[PDB]
Amino acid sequence: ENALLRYLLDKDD
Amino acid sequence: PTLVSLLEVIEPEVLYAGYDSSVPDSTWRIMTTLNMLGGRQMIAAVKWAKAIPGFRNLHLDDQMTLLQYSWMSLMAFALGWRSYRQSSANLLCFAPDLIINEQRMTLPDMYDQCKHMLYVSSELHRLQVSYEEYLCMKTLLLLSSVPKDGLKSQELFDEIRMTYIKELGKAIVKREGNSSQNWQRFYQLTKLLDSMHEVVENLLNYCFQTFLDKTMSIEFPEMLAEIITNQIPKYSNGNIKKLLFHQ
Ligand SMILES: C[C@H](NC(=O)C(F)(F)F)[C@H](Oc1ccc2c(cnn2-c2ccc(F)cc2)c1)c1ccccc1
Repeated sequence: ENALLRYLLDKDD
Repeated sequence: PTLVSLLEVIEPEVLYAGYDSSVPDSTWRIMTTLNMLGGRQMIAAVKWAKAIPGFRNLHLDDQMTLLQYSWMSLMAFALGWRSYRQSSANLLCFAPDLIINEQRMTLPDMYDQCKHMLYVSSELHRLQVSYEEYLCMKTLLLLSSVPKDGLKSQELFDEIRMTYIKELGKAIVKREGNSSQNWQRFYQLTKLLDSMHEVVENLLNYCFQTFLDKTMSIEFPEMLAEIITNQIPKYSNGNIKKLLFHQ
């Protein structure tokens, strides 16, 4: 649930 | 480095729609392109939020919560500013290659959604909103709604939101007006922030219907489908506390 958003917040930019 | 300057440097780049102007317009074509472009705007909005001072200090769940509630508020407001700066007319500057003008506005059902976006750019133009006031206001829109039972880091959130409310006050004082004019401007700009809840409610009513009715064949990219899928049950369970400056 909300896989993409959690990935974008957790990855290093 | 001042706080407002840290909000300024993280302003997202201008994205292009990839809209082929050689093929004629249609509402379905424009709406589909704008939804695809909106997904890319929302991916850029996560990168943006992560660089807002204090945002990363909130619980990861609160970071997800705030972006999911505020997504359309951020987009409508960023679009309003972009439109206010680039045209001064009844024009929506979604992308340099995809501008919604009067001719495009007459397309079936185009206006019923676009008018809510036009209200935003109209109000920024009417209030002569400055760049620094706009940056503070946009960060405040990210912090404009919380869950019914609050955030995991509610105490820290209330401190961060107060900091950005004080930032808005500092941007207002720079307009070199008197104490009475400053208080009037604070009232006017926070009234516009309050009204963004209604702007978004109208946008989401149409957006939620379009997403749910699969017979319309209106595609949403993964980023938007995921936010809408998350948000629809939150609204039906009354799981939303809309923060207001005025009563
Ligand atoms: C998800 C929405 N779709 C629907 O409501 C519909 F119509 F499909 F149901 C879509 O939402 C947006 C909102 C802002 C957008 C985009 C794409 N880019 N931008 C944008 C451009 C410049 C900025 F500065 C900021 C954001 C999509 C929209 C499409 C058409 C009319 C109104 C809204």
